[PDB]
This record gives sequence, C-alpha cells and structure tokens, in this order.
Amino acid sequence: MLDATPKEIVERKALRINPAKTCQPVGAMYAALGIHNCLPHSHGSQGCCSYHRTVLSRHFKEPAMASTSSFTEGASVFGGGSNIKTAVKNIFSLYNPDIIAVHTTCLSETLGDDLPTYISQMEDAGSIPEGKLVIHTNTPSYVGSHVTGFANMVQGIVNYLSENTGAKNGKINVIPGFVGPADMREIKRLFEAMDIPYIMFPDTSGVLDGPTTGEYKMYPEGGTKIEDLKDTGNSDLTLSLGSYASDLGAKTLEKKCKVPFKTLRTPIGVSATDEFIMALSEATGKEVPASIEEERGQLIDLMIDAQQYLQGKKVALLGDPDEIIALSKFIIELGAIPKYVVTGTPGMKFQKEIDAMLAEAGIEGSKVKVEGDFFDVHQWIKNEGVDLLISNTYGKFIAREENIPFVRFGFPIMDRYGHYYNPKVGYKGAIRLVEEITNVILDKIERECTEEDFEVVR
Amino acid sequence: MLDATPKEIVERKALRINPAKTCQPVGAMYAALGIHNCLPHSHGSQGCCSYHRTVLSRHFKEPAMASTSSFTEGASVFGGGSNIKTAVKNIFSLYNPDIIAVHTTCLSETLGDDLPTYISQMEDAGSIPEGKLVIHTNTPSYVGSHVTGFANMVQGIVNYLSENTGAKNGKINVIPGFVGPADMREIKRLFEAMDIPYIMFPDTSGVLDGPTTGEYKMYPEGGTKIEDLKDTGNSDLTLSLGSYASDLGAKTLEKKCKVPFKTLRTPIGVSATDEFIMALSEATGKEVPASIEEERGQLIDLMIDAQQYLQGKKVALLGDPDEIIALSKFIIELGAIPKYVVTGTPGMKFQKEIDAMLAEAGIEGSKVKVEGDFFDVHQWIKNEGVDLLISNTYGKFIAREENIPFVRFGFPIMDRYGHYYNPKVGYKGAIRLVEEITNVILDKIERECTEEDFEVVR
Amino acid sequence: NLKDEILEKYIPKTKKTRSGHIVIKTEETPNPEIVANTRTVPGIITARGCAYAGCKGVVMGPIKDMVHITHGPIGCSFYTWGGRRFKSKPENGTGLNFNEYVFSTDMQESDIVFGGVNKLKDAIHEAYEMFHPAAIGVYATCPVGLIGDDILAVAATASKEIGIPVHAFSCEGYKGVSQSAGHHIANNTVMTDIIGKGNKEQKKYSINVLGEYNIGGDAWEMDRVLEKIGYHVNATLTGDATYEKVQNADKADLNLVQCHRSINYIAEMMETKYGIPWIKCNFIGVDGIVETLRDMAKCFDDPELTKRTEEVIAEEIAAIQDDLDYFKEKLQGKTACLYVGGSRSHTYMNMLKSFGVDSLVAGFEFAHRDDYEGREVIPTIKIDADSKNIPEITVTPDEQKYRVVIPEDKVEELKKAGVPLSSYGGMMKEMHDGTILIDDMNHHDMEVVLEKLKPDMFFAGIKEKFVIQKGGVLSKQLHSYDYNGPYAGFRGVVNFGHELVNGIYTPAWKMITPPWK
Amino acid sequence: NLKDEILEKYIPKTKKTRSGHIVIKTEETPNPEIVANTRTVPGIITARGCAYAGCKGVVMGPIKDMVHITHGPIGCSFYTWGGRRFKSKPENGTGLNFNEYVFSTDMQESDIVFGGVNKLKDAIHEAYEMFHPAAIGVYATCPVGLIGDDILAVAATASKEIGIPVHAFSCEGYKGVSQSAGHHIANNTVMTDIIGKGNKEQKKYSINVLGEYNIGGDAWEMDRVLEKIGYHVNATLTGDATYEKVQNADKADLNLVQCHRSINYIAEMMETKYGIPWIKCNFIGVDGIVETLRDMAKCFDDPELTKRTEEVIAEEIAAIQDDLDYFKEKLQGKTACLYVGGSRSHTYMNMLKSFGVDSLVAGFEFAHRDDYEGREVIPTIKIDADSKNIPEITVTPDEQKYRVVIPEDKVEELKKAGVPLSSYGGMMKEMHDGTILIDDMNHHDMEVVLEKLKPDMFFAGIKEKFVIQKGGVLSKQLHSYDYNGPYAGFRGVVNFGHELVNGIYTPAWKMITPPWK
Ligand code: ICS
Ligand code: ICS
Ligand code: CLF
Ligand code: CLF
Ligand code: PRO
Ligand code: PRO
Ligand SMILES: [Fe+3]
Ligand SMILES: [Fe+3]
Ligand SMILES: [Xe]
Ligand SMILES: [Xe]
Ligand SMILES: [Xe]
Ligand SMILES: [Xe]
Ligand SMILES: [Xe]
Ligand SMILES: [Xe]
Repeated sequence: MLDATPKEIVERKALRINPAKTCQPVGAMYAALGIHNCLPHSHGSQGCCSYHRTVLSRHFKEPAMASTSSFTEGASVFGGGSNIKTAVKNIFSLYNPDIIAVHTTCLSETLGDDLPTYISQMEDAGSIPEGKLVIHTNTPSYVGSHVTGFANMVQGIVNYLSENTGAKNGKINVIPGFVGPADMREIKRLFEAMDIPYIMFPDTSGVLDGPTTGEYKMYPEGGTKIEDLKDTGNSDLTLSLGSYASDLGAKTLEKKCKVPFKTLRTPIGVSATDEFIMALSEATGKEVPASIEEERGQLIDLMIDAQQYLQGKKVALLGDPDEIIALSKFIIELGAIPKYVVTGTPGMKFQKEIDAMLAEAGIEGSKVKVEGDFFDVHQWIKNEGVDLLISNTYGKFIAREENIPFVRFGFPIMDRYGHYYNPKVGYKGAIRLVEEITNVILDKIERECTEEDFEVVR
Repeated sequence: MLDATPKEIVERKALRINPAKTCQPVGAMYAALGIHNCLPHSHGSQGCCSYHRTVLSRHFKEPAMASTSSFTEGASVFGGGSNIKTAVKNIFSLYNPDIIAVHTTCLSETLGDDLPTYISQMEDAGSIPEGKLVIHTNTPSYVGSHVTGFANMVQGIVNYLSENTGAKNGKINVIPGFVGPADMREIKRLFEAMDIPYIMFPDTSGVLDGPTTGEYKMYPEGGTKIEDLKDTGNSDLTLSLGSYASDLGAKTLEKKCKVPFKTLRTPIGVSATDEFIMALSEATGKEVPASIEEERGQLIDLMIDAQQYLQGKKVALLGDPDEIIALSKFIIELGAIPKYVVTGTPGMKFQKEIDAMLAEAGIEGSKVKVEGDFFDVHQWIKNEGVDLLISNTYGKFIAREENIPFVRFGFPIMDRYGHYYNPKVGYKGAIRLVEEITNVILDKIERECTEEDFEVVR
Repeated sequence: NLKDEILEKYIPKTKKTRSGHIVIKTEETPNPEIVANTRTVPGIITARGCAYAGCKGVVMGPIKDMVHITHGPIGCSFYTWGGRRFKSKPENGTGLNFNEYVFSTDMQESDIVFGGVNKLKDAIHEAYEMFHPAAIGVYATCPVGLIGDDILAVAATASKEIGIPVHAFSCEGYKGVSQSAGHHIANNTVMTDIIGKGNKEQKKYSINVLGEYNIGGDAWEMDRVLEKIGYHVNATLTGDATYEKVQNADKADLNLVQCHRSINYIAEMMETKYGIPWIKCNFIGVDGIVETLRDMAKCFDDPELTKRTEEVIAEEIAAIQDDLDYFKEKLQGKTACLYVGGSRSHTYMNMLKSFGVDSLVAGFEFAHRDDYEGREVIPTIKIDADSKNIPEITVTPDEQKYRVVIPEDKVEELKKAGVPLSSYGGMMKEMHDGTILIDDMNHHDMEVVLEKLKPDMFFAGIKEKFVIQKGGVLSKQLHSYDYNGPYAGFRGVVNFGHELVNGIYTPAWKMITPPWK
Repeated sequence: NLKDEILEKYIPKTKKTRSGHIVIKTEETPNPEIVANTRTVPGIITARGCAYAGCKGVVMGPIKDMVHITHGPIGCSFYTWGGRRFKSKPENGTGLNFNEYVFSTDMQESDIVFGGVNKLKDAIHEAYEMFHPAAIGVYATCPVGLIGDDILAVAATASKEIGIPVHAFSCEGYKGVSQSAGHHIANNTVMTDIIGKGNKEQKKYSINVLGEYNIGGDAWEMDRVLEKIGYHVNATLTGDATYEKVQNADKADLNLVQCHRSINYIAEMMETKYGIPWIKCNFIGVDGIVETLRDMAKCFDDPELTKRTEEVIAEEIAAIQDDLDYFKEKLQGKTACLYVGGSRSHTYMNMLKSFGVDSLVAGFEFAHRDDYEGREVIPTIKIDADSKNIPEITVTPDEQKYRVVIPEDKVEELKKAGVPLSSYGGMMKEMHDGTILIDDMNHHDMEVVLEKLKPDMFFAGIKEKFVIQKGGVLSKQLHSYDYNGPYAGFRGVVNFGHELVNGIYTPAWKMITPPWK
C-alpha cells in the first residue's frame, strides 16, 4: 500500500500530498451549526458547500445542512451580490432559520465581494424578515485551515451578537474550540459538576450527535441560543480553549464588550485538564467536588496500572494544532515519546509549544513539522519505525502499510460508528484514550506473538 | 492454537474442559465488597481465598481484600470452629472492619461446619466488639456457580441486616445482580436522573474501581452502608435485576420485611433497558426525562446507522446467564443471530429464555447449552464458523485460532486496561457495545481486504 | 396534484423557474418536455457540485498511473481524497497506482497575490522526479481563473522539459452550473490530446466501455463476463484505466456508453473521427445486462460470440436465480424514489422492477434534456447564458485511420431490430405512467415527496441519506453503494439485493418510538 | 525495634506465635534462627495457597503432553487456567501440548454425597479417547479425601483398561500448611512412578535443571546459554517438559537445583537411587549465572568445556554490559523489599545488588528453616502436627543403574573450593547486616514495613501489587513477571532491568496529588 512513497526523502517545496488539514469554510460551517436554529450559508460556488456538508455527514453519520449562493461564471467575474440576496429570500421563505450565518470561499474572497454592504442593502430593502438575523465572517480558503475558519466564524458571532447591556449574568463564557459535540458535552458536565454558570459557544451537542425519533428535524434541539449568544457580552470572564480555534473570538469579545479572557489548552490529559479545572476554581472561588477528584484519581490509577505498555513508546501524531499540542503533552505524561508531530495548520505556536515540551522532558531528535502532511510522516516512519499512530481516518493507510497500532482521533473520522459519543477531553476522555491506546497495542501483541508466548493475563 | 481440539464431537458427560463458570465463593466475596467497611472472610482452606482474591485483582487491576480461616487437617477432623473464632479476633484487632461477611467453601460445607453456632458462641464469649457485625452465608462450591455465590451472599445480607422498623424511607431497593461497578454506577445515574430515591446493594462502585490517591485505604469510600442495608426493610419495593443473581435476596427481603419485589432482566440492549425504565416510571408515576430519552434515541440512531455491518451476522456467546440472556436479546435486536449461546451456570431459565427469543425471531438451528463450556463452543465453530465472539478473556484463544472478531464481556476480563470504567448496561452501555462490536468487525475487514478494496469511508 | 404540492411554498419568482423542472407523465402527454441543466437557484439547498468535481474528481481521477494535481487551495484537493470509490490496481500486478494520494499546489495568499504559476511549475517538477508517472494532469479551481494564472502555458513548458505529457484542464468550479461542465471540459482534452496517440495494434472483437469508473469494482465485474463471452476490452474510460490504454482508445470496433451524460461527447467524436460506432449499454440489472450483451452480439454478428453470449448468460443467471427470487419475495409491492447524479436514476430502474419495486419518483441532479427525453431532442436544446462559455470542439474524419466498421445498411437494419446505435431514449420513456420527474430536486422538494408519497425506500446520496432515515425511511446510496460493490453485473444484482433486503428488514426501524409513548 | 514495631499491634496470642517468624540479622547473631512452615494464623490476611496448588498448579501442571485432571468442584480447576505462566511448545514442533486447557470432573452435590469415583472414572476414559496423551494425572481437592473417594484405586483400574499411566495425587488443600506440602506430594509420586522408567540412552555432558518451570521463558534462556557451552540438557523439571523426558531424568551426570524448596526432595533421592550428584544453581543475576556456570565446569573438570564456558560468558556479558551500567546509573542507592514464594526472594538478590539497590527486607511465604538458614539445620527441624501426615518416601541404589559419577575423594575437594554439592546456604547469609526477614508476611506487617522503611520498590505478587502502588510505591511482580520474561539468564537481566527502570521513572508517580492541594 502507498507503494509510490519512497524511503529516501527529497524535501518538498511545492507539491502538497495527503494534507493534514482542509480549508476554512467547513470549520465555519461547523461553528455555525453550533448555533440553535441556524442555517450555515456558503457564499461561493456550490461545490464547496456540497463538499463541506459531506465531510460532516461522513464523520457524524448525521445530516449536516447548509445553503449556498451557487455562483455562476457571471457572478464570479462581476460580483455575487444578487446571488446572495436571491439566496436569503429563498432561505427564509423555504427553510425559515432564525439566523443565517454566512461564510465565504476562495472565490468570493479573491473577487472581493463586500458582504457588509450586501447585508445592509438586504436589511434596508426588507429582505430580512422581522426578528430574523444574518451574520457573516470571511473565510478565505487560501489562508490557514479549517481551524482558522472555525475561529473566524466565532469572531463573526461576537461582532454581530455579543452585547454588554450592563446587566451582568454572573456566568463564565467558554469557547470550546474545534472539538466534537462529545467533548462539548464533557466540558459542560464539568462546569455543571463545579456548580458554575456558563455560556458555551459554539455548541454542536444536540445538533451533530442527535437521536432518531422518526421525524427529521431540520434545526435540531441543540445549538447555543441567539439570546444567550448576545448575553455573552455580560459575563465575568471568557475561557478560550485552544488558542488557534478560540483566541480570536475571545479577544474580540474583550475589545467589543470588555469581558476579560484567559487562554487554556484544549483540556486533554492530566496537566491540561488540571489547568482547566484550576481555572474554574480560581475564577469563581468554587470548590472542586469529590466526583471530579475521583475521576482524576481513576486516571492516575489507570496511567500507573497500564504503565508498562506505555513507557518509552514511540508515537506519531498528526492533526489539528490545539488538540495535538494537548495530546502530545498527554503522551509525554504517560511516559511515552511524541516522536513525529505534525499539523497541516500553519502558525508558530505549535512549533514552539511542541519543541518546548520535548526539551522539558529531555526528549531529543523528534521531528516537529508545521504545515507537514501525511506523506511527510510516512517517509519518516520508513526511516525509523514507531509503536503507535494517532490521527484522523487518513492515517489508516499508513497504519496498514507499516503495521502500526492505530488510534482514530480528531477530524475527520469517517469509518467507524459511535465514536462521536466519546469525549477525548477531561479526566473521562483521558481514561478513554488510555484504554484505546493500550487496547490497540495489546491487540497487535497478541495477534503476532508466538503461540507459546500467548498470555491469559496482561 | 488449541490444536488438541478436534472437529468431530464425541459428547462429554464427565470431563469438563475450559469451563464457562467458576465456583460460588468469589461471587460472595464480590457481593461482600459491595458493603462499605466490610472484610469478606473465606471459611475454609486458604487456597480458595487467595485464588478468589487474585481473580478480582486480575480483572480490576485493584486490590481485593479478604481474610480466611486457613483450615488445616485438624479442622477436617474437629471442624473449623476454632479457626473462625481465632480469625474473628485477629481481624477486628488488626484490620478493624465495621463488618465481617463470612462465606464458606466445599471443604467446610462437606465437613458440615455450623457457622450460626460458632457465631453465637463468639457473641456470648464476647469475641465481637460493640458496634461491630458478623454475618454469614453458605456457598458450597459444588453447587451452581459464582453467580449463585453472589445470590447467596445477598441473601445473607438480608437475613442479618434488613429491618422494617415500620418507617417509610420513600426509597426503592435495587439488587443489580452480578454486574461490574461501571454497571452499578450507570444504574444509579439512571435512578438519579429519573429523580427516584433508592438503595442499591451490593454496590461495588468506589470499591473495585477506585482512585489512586497516594494512600492505600483498606476499606475504600464505596460500598452500601450498613445503616442503609438495615434501612432496606423500610422500602416501598425491590427491583431484582437478573433473576439468577438477584431474586433470592429480593424474595427473602419480602418474607422478612414485607417489601414487595419485581424481577427484571439485566438491562442490556433496547427492550431490557426499556423494561427497566418502564418499571421505574410505573412504580413511582414519574416521567422519563429528556436526557434519558435522548440516550435511547442516540442508540436507535446508531443501530440504524451501523445496520449494514450487523444484519445476519453470526454470533457465538458464552458467559453468565443473566447477562447473556439480555445480550442475546440485544444481538437479535441488532438484526444479528445468536448462533451459539452458552452458560456454565446451571438452571432451566437460560434454556427457556434463549430458546423462546430465538423461536420468536424465527431463528432456527442455533445451539443453546446450559452447563456448556469453551470446548463445546470451539467444536461447534469448527463445524460451522461465526462472525463474532463475545465472552470473557478465555475466548481470546478461540478468537485467535479461528480468526473471529472478539468482544471482551462479563467476568473475568483480565487482559485489558480501563474496561472496568465502561458500562454494558443502559442505553449508554448499549451504545458502547455497538461501537465495540462494529469496530472489531471493521478492523478485521480492513486488515484482510485486498488493497484495491480498501476504503476511506465505512 | 403532487407537482402543485411541491411548488406550493416557493416564492413566485422561484415557483416560476422551478415549475418546468418538475413533470408528471400522463397518456395525455407521454413524453413531456422538461427544463434541465440550468443554473441552481441560490439558497434552495441543492445536492449539486461544481465543474472541478466533474472534471478532476469524476472523469480524469480514475486514471491510475497519471498524477492529478489540483491547482488551488487545499479543499478542492482534500475533498477528492477517496470519497468517490473508483477502484484501481497495479496494471499486471506491477504498474503505477496513485489512487491512495491527492496532490495539490496548496495555494496561499501570496499565490492569489503574485500568481501561482511558479508553485505550479515546481509542483509539476517535484511530482515528476518523485513519481515519474505516465502523465501529469493540472486542474484549475475557482480562484485560478480570477487571478489569471495561465495553466495551459505552464503545462506546455514543463511537458517540454520533463518528456511526458502534462494535461491542463480549465475546470474552475464556477463554470457551467454543475458537475456536467466538468465532464465536457475533461472529454475535450482527452479526445484531442490523449485518444489516438497510442501505437498498439488493434485486436479482434475489440470493445470499449465508455463512462464507467469502476465504483466498488463495477467495471471488473462487467469485464469478467465480457471476457468470458470472448470480447477484448480494449479500454474502459476511465475505471481502472492506464494512461496508455486511454491513448489506445481508437483500437476498438464498438464503444459502449454506460453513463451517457459524462462520456457522450467522446462517443460522438470517436465515431466522427475514427468511424467507431457506439451503442447505449446498461450493465446494471439482469434485464439491462442481458439486453446489452445481445445488442453487442448483433453488432458483431459472429455466431460463436453469439453462442458463447447465450451460454455465458445462461450459466450466470443460473448461478443467481435463487437470490433473484428471494429479492422479489421480500420486496414485492414496495415503492422507491431515485435521485442520483446524471445516469443512475435511470440505469437502476430495470433492477428494481425485476425485484417487484415500483419507482414512483425519479430525477437527475445535473443531467440535460437528452438524458430525460432522449437524444432526439438535442436539436431543440438552447445552450443558456450559464453554460455558453463551455468550449465546444469539432473533429473531422481521420483522412488515413477513419473506417466504416459496420456497413451503413447493416447500421440501419440493426436500428430496425432495436439496437440503440448512436442513440439513447432517456429515462422518461422507461418510467411508468403517472410517475414524476424532478430535476435538481432540493431539500424542500424531497420533504414534500416523502410526506405525500411515503415511499418504502429513497435512493440518493450521502447528503440526503440521514435526512431520509431520520424520518424512518430507508435510504441506500447509489453513488458510494454504502461502501459495498460491485452493484453492476450479474454478481452486482445479488450484492445490491442482499443489501436492500437487509436494509428494509433491519429490526431497529420498528423500535423508534419509546414504550413510554 | 522494627521487629517490635511490626509485632506491636498483634494481640497477645498472635504476638507470641508471630515473633519467631520475624528476625533481624546482626553480626553477633550471624546465623539467627527463624520459625517457618508452621500453620497460618487465621484471619491475618496471608498470601498463601494450598497443597493442591503446590502439586497440580506448580510441579505437575507444566508437563505439557500429560492431561491433568482436577478431581473436585470447578474452581480448583478454573483458578489454574493460565495464571501461572509456565511456557510450553509442542516438542520438536509436533508434540502434544495441553497448556491452553484445564480439565476437571466438575463435582456436584450428588458426587459429594454418593461419592465421585464414577464421574472420575468416566472423566479419565473420556480424556484418553479424546486426546491419547502420554499420561493422565488425577488431583485431589479439599472434598475428595473426606467423601471417601479412592483415587489411587480408581486410577489403577482405569490405567489397566486404557494402556497408559494414570497418576493419582492426594493433594487435598487442607494438607500441610501451604503450597509446600503439594511440592512434597508431587515429588514422591514423580520419583517412584516416572523418573528412571525411561528406556533412552544417556549422552555426553548430560544434565538436568531441577525446580525450574519456564515462567515467561526463563528455562529456554537458560538452555540457550547452556548449549552454546556444549552441554546436553537431558531434562528440565518441569518447565516445557514432556512426560518421556521426565521418565528419562536419570540419564544425566549433574542435577542443577534452581528452586530448592520445590524439588530438593527429588535431588536427594536421585543421588541415592542413581548416584547422581547435585549443586544449587542460580540462573538469575549475572553474578549468579557466572558463579553457577563456573561451578558446573568444575564438577565436569574439562579444559575445553571449562574454556568454552569462560568464552560464552565473555560474549554474553559483552553483549549486555552497556545495559547493566544504565540500570546501575538509574537505580544506584534505591531500596527494595522482596516477598516472593519460597525461592525468588533470595535468587533475585544478587541482580538487585549489581544494580546498586539495597535489599532491606525479605521473606518467604512457605519456605522452611533450611531455605532461610541453609540445609545444615535440617537435623534440628521438627516436623509439626500440621505436616505430620505428608508422606515420606525412601529410595535405594538401583543395581543395574547406580553409578559413582564423582569419585568420593573428588567430591570433597570441590566442596573444599566452595562448590555447593548437595548443599544450599540459605537466604539469610546473603543478606546485609541489620536487615530483616519476615516469614508468612501478612498485610499488617507489610504496611508497617512500608511506613517505617519507605522502600523505593517492593517485589511480591498480584495480591500485594496494587496495595503497594495505591500507596505510591512501585511493586513489580516476581511470580508472573508482570506478564514479561525471561527474567532469568543474561537476556533476562536486561528484560528485568529495563522493566524496573521503566517502573521507577513512570511519570505519573509524581502526578498523584492534584494541583488543588
Ligand atoms: S460520471 Fe457522473 S453523481 Fe455518470 S458526475 Fe457523479 S460515477 Fe453519479 S449518477 Mo456521483 S453522471 Fe458517474 C456519477 Fe453518474 S460521481 Fe458518479 S455516482 S455514472
Ligand atoms: S516452584 Fe514455588 S510462589 Fe519454587 S510454589 Fe510458587 S514458579 Fe514462587 S518463588 Mo509463585 S518456590 Fe516456583 C514458586 Fe518459587 S508458583 Fe512460582 S513464583 S520458584
Ligand atoms: S466550487 Fe469546486 S470544490 Fe469549491 S473552491 Fe471551487 S473548484 Fe474547489 Fe477547495 S480550497 Fe475550499 S473546497 Fe472551495 S473553499 Fe477554496
Ligand atoms: S484450598 Fe485448594 S483451591 Fe481451595 S477448594 Fe481446597 S484444593 Fe481447591 Fe476449587 S471449587 Fe472453589 S476454589 Fe475452593 S471453593 Fe470448592
Ligand atoms: O474533534 C472532534 O471530534 C470534532 C469533530 C468535528 C470538529 N471536531
Ligand atoms: O463487569 C462485570 O460484569 C463483572 C461482574 C462481576 C465482576 N465484574
Ligand atoms: Fe446518525
Ligand atoms: Fe487500579
Ligand atoms: Xe509542500
Ligand atoms: Xe462434561
Ligand atoms: Xe462491431
Ligand atoms: Xe442496496
Ligand atoms: Xe559431573
Ligand atoms: Xe522488574
């Protein structure tokens, strides 16, 4: 498998192969689905919109709704103003969201379409029914990655909705970053266990992991509600989880509404979850309850119980930067070695944070690459093998070709059922990861060992 | 592997090979650890105690404490009265449990020891400190299985402790049966979600699934408290989950304390979990809340989303009767086929229930065997293969020999890390089971398919 | 009626535009005229894709020893990484295969600003030294056209330096109104710059399967049967194709057209240039397959071919008749809707009819009037403003190579006998009276159909699948086959039937309503 | 004073009976006396097992081509299904191997009352017909000797009828005070009924390793090194052993005793009956292995073999020295306690010393005074009431077989050199001054040791492992090797050391306290 990939490496300057990222707009579409009664709208040629809806459905095994401006060549040269205006009238009348959340593509951005103008003309002409809203963000696909797209849509939400009306809510805002609905559910559970009022946004729990009732519901029960989105301006503090995904939204909200904000890693593993929990207590004076302490202690117990299988193991990891920074820390905390560490998403944060945790652990010679791809990591592996691979679905080709125990992680995972009901964050998610990691390590051991080496107990 | 196992079946009437059961006492030792501040005591030769403690340690990766009478040939002649008296004095003084829960072995049962006499003489002699308790059950290992041992210990709890003082606690009693601590937690969450007050016993959560805090704690935080076990007699109703493990103690509770009881299947799968929820609602007139309805609907969504990999699949199942009866029903619910269905635990109910659900689903030609073993099932498989194997750890040998996707289930699982944090019961447990079953099925497909048939999406 | 009901909620402008895209068959008017292949209405929630998907993702991508480089930002590339299940293997156990990769210039800001021809050039070179493929393709995307990168020029320059073909395609996503434009754009360049460029000697009983992309093994299955009967499958465009075999595409006596919409251009042009005739084929469904095999036998006449033809059909049907009876026992009376790209809504109908299923609704996403109404209407089709910039090309008869494969009297004589030579009747004719066709069916339309008609099953794609099933209705995908296949050929019928029966009879459908309800 | 601190919480009676089990080594009392192999105090939470485990579970079980039938209820059988990790393979690649099974008569209430001998007869026949093994073992459990079953008689009848050996063992679990009695019980019947019976011809430099069970592949690592040197390993009792090879144990010139406790009974009798001598060996720890091989070369007395010996030592130690320096680097100054069975507490001591680890505490579960104090004290050993009814067997020189492998005079000069011929020095002498021994160490004891001495590591078993680690201290298992091995031999030292370092430096030990403290 992957036969064309050579062991001997010639560095690539231009040819991108098997990317460890995708483009902005699906991140914005995902963010917009984290608003209740919202229809995401893609302002570009309809190809983008179909592709981006498709990846979400493939991952979640759920519907994923969005509309598009459906640019034709004419609009792609002279502007897409009529397209979007035509779209809004068709959307509100046929589909009746409470809010349309617009993002853009390489097409409308290259063209320089002026959405604030289009939207105001739309406002002034009455194309937007009473009590209905239209917001936007700009999401050029040639900049950054889908994570950047998520971040831009969050800002967009802040720009249009967040109002400090002076009537303080006594809540903490939390921007959970580019994590799954299971993870959002776990973060909320922890807020609730701590007895802390909060507003989470965006929130795709109840939207992209919902039940079958026998009636298709276009706008699912979930999503952060518009009125709560507005109220974010009245909170005491915003927690930004994952700098790449969440900071821009949080800084914007401070600028606009003077809500202070602290940045925290995506809470994956011991230190990152500890730092998240310590932040909630330090910010509210609230006591960390017994239930949460028990979970942490079970994780530590598991880390120690399973230690022999983790110590010194070489791990290749690819994915999105917030999640991979945190996961790489967790790997080090389990006694293991982040050997090859890559995100397709550009930015120095990752290079720095990763280089620094390795230095600190005294780990030498690991390869860290920002804007690296799956072809990179495969060539590395061919030169020096690893004991574990963690990535989205596209790692399965390397796992099979090189025979490496494989953990599906992050976005998108399109080839398994029920994974989207499991968190990777928190002490609870950390416990799941350690189980999943040791499971796939032991599965390989017991498959391949000599029969006389086969064991009852492990 | 398992080379000596021939395909041609000569039916065995005397030679038991690779049993799908173990003996009573460990079931009673497990039940006793579901009492807070309790030290289980094995009244017989010490080999039993060590073996039974060891399997619990190997399954949970946790301490599992118990004392023993340490019979010598001297007792096999004068009985073990002096041993139990000497033990009880050393136990209270060195280890200070709040309660000693005594069970027996084939040795003391064969010998005819008289624990109620020894106990009364200990009371009279002053050997049991004030504020301290000593209870007992009888668990001859030549009768039934470890499930029966558990059932017996639960009966012994009732005999000694259950007290109708006339008051109304407003609570429902739940006897969870021979299930793991994860299952106990999940059942309690459901009660607590339904907003129904309850007393669960035995309850091993917080005992065999506990944190590492850096201090060893002989009696862990969990376990049903003596005061509440007394208070069981003052309850509106008892729900007996899994008739083999639980009915004896519920019946005894009615006799002793006039508390009525309803019998229910271990809640695994759709109908069994539904039946449990409906019992709770009907017993209290309380409404099934939204959270619980969402879980059920997520499970249905998963059963449908994953349907193609389940329909018509042939399953071999071995284990404990309450759990395998329900899991077999779930298998049918998933559209799959319980092809070979075995428990080592004797009794007619397994036979009737499994036969009946197969007949109802129009399924012909499955082999159901009570007091069957792992050798039985492997011979069957050799004559016609299956698509999935579900058992405890000892199935791993067949899984490897015959190349069958394998799901570790029930007791004991001694070869993986963190499984004891995951329920198999409830809608949540059911979702976990479907993910695990489809995962192992897809792992094998993607491992063995030709490279050209390899797939991104599944 | 049902069309009225679908049209109800549309705003007046929209109602007026959409009305012609929805037609109900009646005896009063057997083959009504439909409106198709027009712009998508903005905001309507179409299923449609773009011209880039039609060109790179559909026609060219399956060519397995050619390196396909997307010139654009990363999405266009990533979203063509394995989602469309064209199966490929190393030719002869040893040839190149790039199926498992996607390639991109991963355009950045600086490329939009100072142009991207330089990175493109270096990508082409990087790809060549690293892989040394039979050929390289370069595919434009939305912004490539706007910023003015001249990709034909880059490809020419590099092709000169590296010594292999480099094929540029101007398939910017905004061209045309759908994937269709992409097909056309691909066919243009394949015809002129690839086909006929080979040098292998034509063999006897040589056929091509045109517009077959080997989704889940479909093409290997039809080959399996064709090669038994005795044909030489000179080329399949482009399922599991080598570059060289597409070059040698002219080395055949008969072209078979499975997907008309995607490949008809090349079928017309090959007959014009080389004299090679074609027939519509349908290797989906027993009836489709048998009829196709018999048509091929008439075109060739050879009576051994004719004998093996009936021998092979006999044994194949023998092997699976029990399954076929089972399908019909378990599905009899059930009703279906079909909405697939531009071909499969029609080609799957014979199979469902044989199973006893009544197809109440059908539609294409991006097919043209000729696919709905038949090729006879082509002289009446008016290219509209949105597709007028799709380049038309003309070919002339090759002065040397052209040849009369079938005597023109034979041609006309077979057309009498019902052989579909250079023709295609369209989906409407095959449909039952009172049924409904919906072009560019959108979410609104689908929901009305489901509520009013309550079909037992609705075949479509990934975007519709869970919308439908969330409503308690079975939806099997006819693009991805739900990660199964083949669905074409004799074996395909059995694969499709067993998956459909398993879908219908999944127990969970009856478990949806909780017992506290 | 640590002795005092341990005894403190015991009630008077218990304090008095335990005191003798705990001794602190001092230079003035170089050879201190301990109490051992007495009955367990009821209720004190021992680690001990039963006679059945010592016999069927430990000595007999590993004989791979013999079927071991437990005559009892199901647990005695289930709890011996793979928990003890003796490794087996089919001899030469083709021999029978029953390691993956457990066999039982699964006694029921009827059997307890009416007797079980008919189910046992039937079991034995069923197993012969099904498996046709070299032999069948029948093992008593607690109920068997009280309900009146005569398993010796039952085995004879059946062995008559079937044509192969059927060995009965009266190892009811209440016999003796521990697994020890089961060792003795097994040694008896093995000696008289299996050793000698072999009809095979000796070989050059033929040796046996006694009391070695191939846990995690220990024996294969020994054998490997032994063969490079040139030896022939006539038999290993009983790790990876075949029945025939145990029958042929007499075909050797030197017996190596790894586990003294379990096998010494047979060491002695083989010397008496066949005139074969024996030395204590310790194939664990580099120091122990070299010292061992240096000893054997002498008993053989052979310039070549003796030279080949010191050669293999060189290339083996060469191959691993870098690892040894690492362990010492990462472990120097660490402290340890060891509570293993009846041998490993001692045999692991030299290895830990070469890592620069200080062993502060040691004990045996079930060893006798001669394992603590050495065989010189055997004359002072009084068998007590609880082990009185463990049978003693007597053997006498076999005429046609007996031999004087080492001339009388020669023996005494090897003993002169320090070669442990028919001798074992005991754990105590190898321990540092001021250290402490604790026989039958119970939970209470261990806890006091853990608070007072704060070892860095505490080796024991599965029941203690997690109790120790819940308190933040590393416990590596030295019965199951935490599902690793070999830990014996040269490669074993590497395995062991790497596991120990990894345990010590597991990061999570430092993360136990949450940051909100
Ligand atoms: S080419 Fe076309 S949409 Fe004819 S763009 Fe589409 S692999 Fe469909 S109905 Mo996906 S005109 Fe092929 C098609 Fe049919 S991608 Fe496949 S299934 S037979
Ligand atoms: S036989 Fe003995 S308890 Fe010498 S009963 Fe026990 S496989 Fe131990 S210290 Mo488990 S006298 Fe062997 C033993 Fe040592 S089972 Fe093993 S490790 S070297
Ligand atoms: S309609 Fe088609 S798929 Fe869309 S861009 Fe255009 S050619 Fe491409 Fe590629 S990077 Fe992403 S997905 Fe687009 S927004 Fe820019
Ligand atoms: S000390 Fe030893 S292990 Fe104990 S019984 Fe006795 S021989 Fe056996 Fe077997 S079935 Fe179970 S484990 Fe016992 S209680 Fe009856
Ligand atoms: O990490 C995850 O699981 C989710 C999936 C969509 C966005 N991120
Ligand atoms: O998980 C389970 O089901 C078993 C029951 C007892 C011990 N654990
Ligand atoms: Fe779903
Ligand atoms: Fe633990
Ligand atoms: Xe690159
Ligand atoms: Xe049996
Ligand atoms: Xe032809
Ligand atoms: Xe199907
Ligand atoms: Xe010797
Ligand atoms: Xe170790």
